[PDB]
Amino acid sequence: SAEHVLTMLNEHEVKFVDLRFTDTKGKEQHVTIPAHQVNAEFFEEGKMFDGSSIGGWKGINESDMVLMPDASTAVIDPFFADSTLIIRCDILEPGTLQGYDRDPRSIAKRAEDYLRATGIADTVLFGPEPEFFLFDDIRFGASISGSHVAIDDIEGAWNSSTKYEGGNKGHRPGVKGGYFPVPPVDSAQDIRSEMCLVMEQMGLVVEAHHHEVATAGQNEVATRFNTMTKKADEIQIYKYVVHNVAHRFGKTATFMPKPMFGDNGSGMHCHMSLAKNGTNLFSGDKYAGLSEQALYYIGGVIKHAKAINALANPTTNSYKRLVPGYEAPVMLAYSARNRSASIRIPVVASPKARRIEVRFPDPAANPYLCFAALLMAGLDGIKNKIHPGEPMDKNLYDLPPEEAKEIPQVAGSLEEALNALDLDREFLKAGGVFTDEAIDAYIALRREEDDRVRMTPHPVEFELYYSV
Amino acid sequence: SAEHVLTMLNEHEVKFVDLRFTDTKGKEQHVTIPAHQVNAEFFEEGKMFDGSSIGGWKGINESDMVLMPDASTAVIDPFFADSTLIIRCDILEPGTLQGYDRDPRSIAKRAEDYLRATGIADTVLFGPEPEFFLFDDIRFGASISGSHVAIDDIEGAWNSSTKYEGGNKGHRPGVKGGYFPVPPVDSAQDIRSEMCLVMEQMGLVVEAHHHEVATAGQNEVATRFNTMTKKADEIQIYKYVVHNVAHRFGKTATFMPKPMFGDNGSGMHCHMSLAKNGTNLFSGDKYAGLSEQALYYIGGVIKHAKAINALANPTTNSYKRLVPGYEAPVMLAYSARNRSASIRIPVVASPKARRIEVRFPDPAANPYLCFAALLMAGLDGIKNKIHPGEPMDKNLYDLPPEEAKEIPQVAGSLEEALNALDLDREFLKAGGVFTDEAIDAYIALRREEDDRVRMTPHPVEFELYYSV
Amino acid sequence: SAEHVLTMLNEHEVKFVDLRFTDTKGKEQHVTIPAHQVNAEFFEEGKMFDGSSIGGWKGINESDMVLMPDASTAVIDPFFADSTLIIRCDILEPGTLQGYDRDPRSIAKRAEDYLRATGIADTVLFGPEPEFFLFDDIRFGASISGSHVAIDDIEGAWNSSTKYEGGNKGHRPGVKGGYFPVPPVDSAQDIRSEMCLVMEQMGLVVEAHHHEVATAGQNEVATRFNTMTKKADEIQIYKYVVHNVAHRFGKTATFMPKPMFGDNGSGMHCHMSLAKNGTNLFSGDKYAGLSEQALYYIGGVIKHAKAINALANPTTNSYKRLVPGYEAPVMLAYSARNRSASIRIPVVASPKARRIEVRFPDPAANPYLCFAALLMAGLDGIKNKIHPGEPMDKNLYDLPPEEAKEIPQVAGSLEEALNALDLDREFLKAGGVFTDEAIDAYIALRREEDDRVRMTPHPVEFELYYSV
Ligand SMILES: Nc1ncnc2c1ncn2[C@@H]1O[C@H](COP(=O)(O)OP(=O)(O)O)[C@@H](O)[C@H]1O
Ligand SMILES: Nc1ncnc2c1ncn2[C@@H]1O[C@H](COP(=O)(O)OP(=O)(O)O)[C@@H](O)[C@H]1O
Ligand SMILES: Nc1ncnc2c1ncn2[C@@H]1O[C@H](COP(=O)(O)OP(=O)(O)O)[C@@H](O)[C@H]1O
Ligand SMILES: CP(=O)(O)CC[C@H](N)C(=O)O
Ligand SMILES: CP(=O)(O)CC[C@H](N)C(=O)O
Ligand SMILES: CP(=O)(O)CC[C@H](N)C(=O)O
Ligand SMILES: [Mn+2]
Ligand SMILES: [Mn+2]
Ligand SMILES: [Mn+2]
Ligand SMILES: [Mn+2]
Ligand SMILES: [Mn+2]
Ligand SMILES: [Mn+2]
Repeated sequence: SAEHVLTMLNEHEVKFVDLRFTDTKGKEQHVTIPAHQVNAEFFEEGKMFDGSSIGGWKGINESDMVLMPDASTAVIDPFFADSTLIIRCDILEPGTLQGYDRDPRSIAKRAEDYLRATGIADTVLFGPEPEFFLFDDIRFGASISGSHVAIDDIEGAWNSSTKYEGGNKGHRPGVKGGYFPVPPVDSAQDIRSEMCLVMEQMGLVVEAHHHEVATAGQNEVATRFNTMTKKADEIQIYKYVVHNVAHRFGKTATFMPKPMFGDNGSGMHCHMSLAKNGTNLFSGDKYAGLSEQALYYIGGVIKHAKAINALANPTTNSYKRLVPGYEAPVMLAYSARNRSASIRIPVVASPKARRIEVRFPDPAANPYLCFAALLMAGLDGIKNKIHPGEPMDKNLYDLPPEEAKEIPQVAGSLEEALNALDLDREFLKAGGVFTDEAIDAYIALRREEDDRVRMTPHPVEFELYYSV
Repeated sequence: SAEHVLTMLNEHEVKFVDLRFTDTKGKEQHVTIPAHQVNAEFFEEGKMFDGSSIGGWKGINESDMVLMPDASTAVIDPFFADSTLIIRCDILEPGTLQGYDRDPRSIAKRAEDYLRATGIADTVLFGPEPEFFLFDDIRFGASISGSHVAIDDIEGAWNSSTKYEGGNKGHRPGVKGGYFPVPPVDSAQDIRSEMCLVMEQMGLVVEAHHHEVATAGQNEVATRFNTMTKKADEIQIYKYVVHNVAHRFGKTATFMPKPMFGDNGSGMHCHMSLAKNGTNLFSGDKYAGLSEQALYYIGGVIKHAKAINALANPTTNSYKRLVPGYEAPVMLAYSARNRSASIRIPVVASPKARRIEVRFPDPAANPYLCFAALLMAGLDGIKNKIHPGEPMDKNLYDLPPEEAKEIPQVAGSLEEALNALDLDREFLKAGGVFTDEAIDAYIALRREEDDRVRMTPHPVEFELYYSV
Repeated sequence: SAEHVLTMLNEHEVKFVDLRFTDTKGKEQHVTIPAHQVNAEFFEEGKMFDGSSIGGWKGINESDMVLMPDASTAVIDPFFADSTLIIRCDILEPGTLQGYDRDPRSIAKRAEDYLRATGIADTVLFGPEPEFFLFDDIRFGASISGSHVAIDDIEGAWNSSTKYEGGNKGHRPGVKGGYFPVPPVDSAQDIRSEMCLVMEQMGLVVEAHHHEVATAGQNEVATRFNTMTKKADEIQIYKYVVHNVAHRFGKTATFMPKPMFGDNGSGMHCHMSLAKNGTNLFSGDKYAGLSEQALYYIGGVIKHAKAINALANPTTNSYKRLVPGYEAPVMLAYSARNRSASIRIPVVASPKARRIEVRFPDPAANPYLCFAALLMAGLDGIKNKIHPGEPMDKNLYDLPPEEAKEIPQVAGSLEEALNALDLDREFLKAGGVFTDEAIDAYIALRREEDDRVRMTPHPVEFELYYSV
């Protein structure tokens, strides 16, 4: 929308333009330009900027990259005081201009191209269910003499005892209590509803909202699926709207996977299906109404799971969630019934809506990278006709070791997930989607994060070992 | 009102739709959907959702159920910020679609069907008097090192001594003092009146309101009776309006049966009568203007009392109320005079208003389940011509052991009430209204709640036993 | 000393007898008996007691074991108010009476027997350097809403800024500053000297004491070596004296491996050598004055390292220490020079003192188990002539990846060390020293400890991931 955008500036008396793009870890970045700085060439050649002080784009020598505006992504920021227009950008290589090896958005697009290229399908569909928490106060820190973390929300079950300024009104969700109680137990209708209204104003399509299992404000807003790349965009918008609406209500939102222990962690399940000329390639006559195609996808996903983990579970914390008992599946199996399975097959009337849901991904995942990895492992399962085996229609979390069931499982730690992506990197490099250093850079970043957690004493260690 | 609802969306520029239904324990649940998500098929096939993380619907394998909107139940939420429409839903079995075994609302409907089926009558009438308290502050908790509870209201008699920011204005209801003093002793006219206005706006019909016996804000709002199922609906609305209006006035409401000790507990008396073609089957020429029919109903209720208790007194706390001296009857007898009797026969001019009042039910009861149990025990008393014996026209609470009167009485504890429902489950399974696992599931839930109270040391035990 | 002990009761007007023994994790346990309860048979048949409520001896059915006093171990407790005599006991199987499979002390003795049995040598020598810290205040905890740890000592470098009641006297050890400054920088001469005096009074032989590298009171007391089993005894006494003298000085001691981060962790290096008829089998004409024998020992130790880790590094915290830069070697190599090597060969004048020092063990290790594992891996290296390869005389911590040196290294985590001991369990079962369930029980215990740390969110995760 080069043209569309120009009209849109006059239509909203736009004063600024916010250029946004996404870094390797997944954090959305931005830069502001006065509306007058937006002209003809701005669209065809973008603007100059130094990526050097960005995570893993480093190159305090060569990485002077280009921000390439995407006329289609334009939309007003609903939080900023002065009328500003947001425009998602792509990171292009200077001069060459075809797309940075490390730009996650470019990588996602590359993967979408390769899909049409292998002729397997013409569009990928993603529908993620990104969960989160809403707190009132969050404090933490680490120093040589100690470390800590403190969470607090009005909904926190621990506050049943707490004294309040104007009295304790006591209607709080108990542990795992947070599912669907009517207000006042659910302090957040009005909040979620805003996030919804806003998200829609920003282009997303809201299917629904509701409180979620855990005490202390766990909530979820369900949004309608979309083409893989546009969806990862929407995810960033989602998080923004969430983070900010929360902020504006004097709350603080977090998409971290396992903030509290002992309370059903926040996760981002991934619904997928492939299409070709308006037809859903995932419907057929095999298990649950699935096509042959889908099962190969499943086989791929299951094969490359640990590697995919590194993208869809990029945090040490991610692994604190992936445990039995909290609606977090670790078992690399599929089923329409059994919910101990990380891949669940939604049962549904028509064939138009047949698909798969890969439940192990969490919020912290870089949408673009995570989605691509899912897609590429799916394609590899198809090309190589990888059979997913038989569906799990047995028992839930720890009924299994009756024959000590050791069926495939997601990565146990982050080091694992990483090292796996190191080795099993082949399916990602296909179609030149992922490049080696793009992948080696990511591994490096996460490796240093993992170091911190692995090296800093944990409070519990004192509980367990001080009196040793 | 499939049609009606659509018009109602445009009429109120409705932005959202709140789907509400009721869980096993009785807690109303909800989920929000954008108004645009409401279409043609939404009404005929409902929406999909996982019940797994709900009390006793568990089935982390098969329980992927359907929310079936009931076009008639539609009404605006008066508390939500963005214009939203509420719609009560039924929980249907996927595919089969005729009604979940454990959906309390389905069970209530089943029981109403069975009434017309036995041809005994064509409609059941329920008129409950649900009492409650309004506090300013409520705190409590239990940990290994102790436990506690602290209540506080501006009306609390204990505050006669308390120092206040702008001075203590001292007009408080004494113990059992809270009946009908004119303000300012009664700090709640304006509050109750709101609850009334609102309740009416939400479809209920208010007959009256007044403060109630106990100090510390006990209050009651009397609402007009209705067909058994529609009434249990109204109860949920009632509680909502109460809970929320209270909240909005900086108060906190509780429908728990016995919050404080030493002060006439909150209860939900149940007025009932059966009808057939506009005629009141409960009027006749026997005791107090009653029909033969009514007395068989009474006999049934009295026979199945302990089992009914499990539904109409689902809490350990419920049994802290059922004691002499606080207008809580334990004696399983009937009378128009003596108010020591749990069933009281309201005396009234015409025959059009003849009925019975079963006083032992409390607030905590799942309306649907509780009502059904009452109805089914009534029907069983009729089919089997169970005679209620002679009316109690003697003395009140402890004049009786003169011949150590041991006439039938309501369950002494919860374990009892439960175990009773276990055994005497037959009259409930009639007409396939209650199913075994529906009943076995309920018992299980309550059994774990009872465990907690039974296993956690009580403060009083220290008072009584520490120096042992 | 059945006889000796009796005289010793009259000699000190002993009032009580403290029976002590050691649990699986390594924690010394005790039970008190009046001196009069000590008689003739007490020595030959011990006393009865239930082990059931002890870590991994569980058996709430069969584990009613015997405490078998060891007349030799008798010595007065210097801290107890009433004159009491301590007596180390062995845990024997009831009736059979030859020694519990899980009694770590029995296991240590078994291993010493097997040494003389293989005729390889007649006595094993252990000289451990167990380091520790002395704080003034230690607080920590974990709950659903958070977790934390707080360390504090008068020596803590962080206190340079801290305000004190009678003024801040500011002579504190900086980070890694804590090595040998003269008081007042070293607030602990008098303290260590007491621990020394006491330790000696309790039978140990003190070679020396000194402050140690880390700020916040890290200290060490060097004690003279002894026969493997008697030494692990002395370790327990050591820790006791330390823990208690500290306590009595208003301090609090901890032998946990890595309390603080950023400051040279506390470790327990293990000097070893074998003997036969007063001759030191570890001296020869090979590297550094070593015998052939020693190098096979080294080879064994290096081969079984990861398994040995599970015994000599039983804590998740243990692995927070095993990192470059803090005098904690991870490299499974030997050298007399290079101190990047986990096995260091002390250079020394005579042959009488030739030996090896395995530096990776830490304090938290169960002396008995840890020592045995070291010994058994040493013996296996000898029987199977396992060559230790060439000594490391190269560069320190990260000069190596020049050819990305991947020489053998100690376990990276605890799960690893455990799983390793699972598999490589063979050399331990030799001579029936370690039994399968003895080993399977240990693994189980530690597995649940590891679970806690692995499952509880770490403060740093918030620092790193909250704003994700
Ligand atoms: N191919 C597809 N056809 C239809 N819906 C899809 C498809 N691929 C993904 N979806 C997504 O399914 C998700 C929504 O439903 P949700 O109620 O949150 O399910 P769950 O019960 O698993 O949490 C949306 O993101 C929806 O758009
Ligand atoms: N069949 C019936 N005919 C008339 N009123 C009925 C019938 N069944 C139930 N009722 C109910 O009696 C209740 C109201 O009166 P209330 O003043 O609160 O009495 P009480 O003095 O026992 O607290 C209402 O719920 C009313 O609608
Ligand atoms: N066979 C042996 N002959 C002599 N000393 C030995 C032998 N085996 C172990 N040792 C022990 O070496 C340890 C002491 O010295 P230390 O000064 O703490 O050394 P480091 O500089 O490595 O910390 C003691 O525990 C000592 O008794
Ligand atoms: C589908 P659901 O709502 O039961 C929850 C998933 C869980 N929050 C997660 O951590 O994945
Ligand atoms: C009819 P009423 O107003 O005298 C009171 C009943 C009593 N609150 C309850 O616990 O049942
Ligand atoms: C021999 P040294 O005094 O230099 C120290 C060893 C170190 N504290 C550890 O963690 O082993
Ligand atoms: Mn969810
Ligand atoms: Mn889902
Ligand atoms: Mn009343
Ligand atoms: Mn009444
Ligand atoms: Mn040292
Ligand atoms: Mn040393």
